[PDB]
Amino acid sequence: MALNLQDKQAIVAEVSEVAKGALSAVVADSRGVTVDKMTELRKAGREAGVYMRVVRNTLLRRAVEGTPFECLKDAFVGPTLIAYSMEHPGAAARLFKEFAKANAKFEVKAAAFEGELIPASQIDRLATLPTYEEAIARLMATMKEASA
Amino acid sequence: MKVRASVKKLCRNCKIVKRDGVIRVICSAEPKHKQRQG
Amino acid sequence: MFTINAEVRKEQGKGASRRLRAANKFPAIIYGGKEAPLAIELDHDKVMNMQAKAEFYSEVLTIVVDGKEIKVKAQDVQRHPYKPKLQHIDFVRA
Amino acid sequence: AKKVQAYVKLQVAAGMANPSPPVGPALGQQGVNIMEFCKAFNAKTDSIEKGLPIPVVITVYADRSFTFVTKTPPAAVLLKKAAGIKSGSGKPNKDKVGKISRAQLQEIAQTKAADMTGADIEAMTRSIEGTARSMGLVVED
RNA sequence: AGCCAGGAUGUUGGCUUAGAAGCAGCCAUCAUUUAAAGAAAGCGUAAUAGCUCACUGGUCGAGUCGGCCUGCGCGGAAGAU
Repeated sequence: MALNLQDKQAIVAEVSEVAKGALSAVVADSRGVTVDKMTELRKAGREAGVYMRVVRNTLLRRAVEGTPFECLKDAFVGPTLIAYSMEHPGAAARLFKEFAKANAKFEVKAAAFEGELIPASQIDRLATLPTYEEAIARLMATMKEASA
Repeated sequence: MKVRASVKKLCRNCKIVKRDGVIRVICSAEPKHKQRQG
Repeated sequence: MFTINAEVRKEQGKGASRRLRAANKFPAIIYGGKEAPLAIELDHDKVMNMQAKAEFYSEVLTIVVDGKEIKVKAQDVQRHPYKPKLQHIDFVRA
Repeated sequence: AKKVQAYVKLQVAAGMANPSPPVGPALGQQGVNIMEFCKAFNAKTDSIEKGLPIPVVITVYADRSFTFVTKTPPAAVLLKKAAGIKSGSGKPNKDKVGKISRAQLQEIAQTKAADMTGADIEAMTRSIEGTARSMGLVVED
């Protein structure tokens, strides 16, 4: 541990992501291996670039230190180990979906999908955050509904 | 058993314990290190 | 800025000094300028800690005696011959 | 990939999958088949490049037939066939004598970006510098 | 303090040696991915391998660490009617 001019940096990035971000997931890394986070690296990598950071911060004076500002409901998701996956550019994308599909392959756990702060609930794996650019499905029925 | 006037921790594993008014070194690792004050 | 507290010595001598030493105090003196030399006692423990630091001897110190700040510099210190202890201190006015 | 079994990586040949002195029977004998290493590995070898070392990992357990998998080339040996001196040194590490290229050490790391944790594409090139300065090769950036 | 994890790369540093891959030595004691990982403190070996350790991240959730001064005690302490 340093002093006070190093611990704040972690919170600075935490608050920055917590505030300036979007839909976020959770990954209780109780025994993180080497491919577990490596598999997420590629998953997070797909999303634009390096904006889907996922550090192993579950301290009350670390990841819970930036709860007073934004995401003021991580006090219940601060015990044990909670790897907050704060997003950035875009919205929810397939983060929650991917996480669920990545946590269903026995990748440690995620405290029963605690969840971040976006809607007005808590734990709810929804798949209504996937399509958000599709605009060619309304041009498949035009050369088949003319003859009849 | 070494029985000495001067008993000491000889390694990391060596622990000092007093039993029945006798300082003794007992070591989990090395049998040679186990000592007694006399 | 080291601030020492002190009391003026009623009785001086060999026996007295010894007694003082026994009671966790130790004698000391201030001397310099026109003013007469002032004999004082000091609590030992407090002063020893202070004197551990090398800044104690170089810088000016403030002795408080009868509610009066005298600014002095440590001139000489008698130490005990085989203990971490102070027999006596010579302070010079500054 | 989430679970692994057995793996014996070894610089083999891509031109002809049939060695003896280097590998041969030592490349597979504990349930592995040496007859299934020259009918599937060569199939996915005539659609890229063959001749340089190609580390391979056979997914064999105890069901005879296995599943040949691919890999990637070493980044430390990437400054020999795509830089300058092949050895990369020549004398005891004490007097810098090696060198690299300022125009390279960027597109040579993009080829092996399937094994780099660096989220950013330029972040993977930062790790190459350290691998390109193993002995102390001074680049003319 | 225990408890759960890692304890990597260049790299097995070169030699001289029969071999030397942290661990026969002799010598340099550097750099990388950085949360952190000693060209390695102990075990281990034909030597690798393998098993620990250093430091560090987590759990936990209040005191804890080892010097100084002195009081009293313990061992050191076996003899012949």
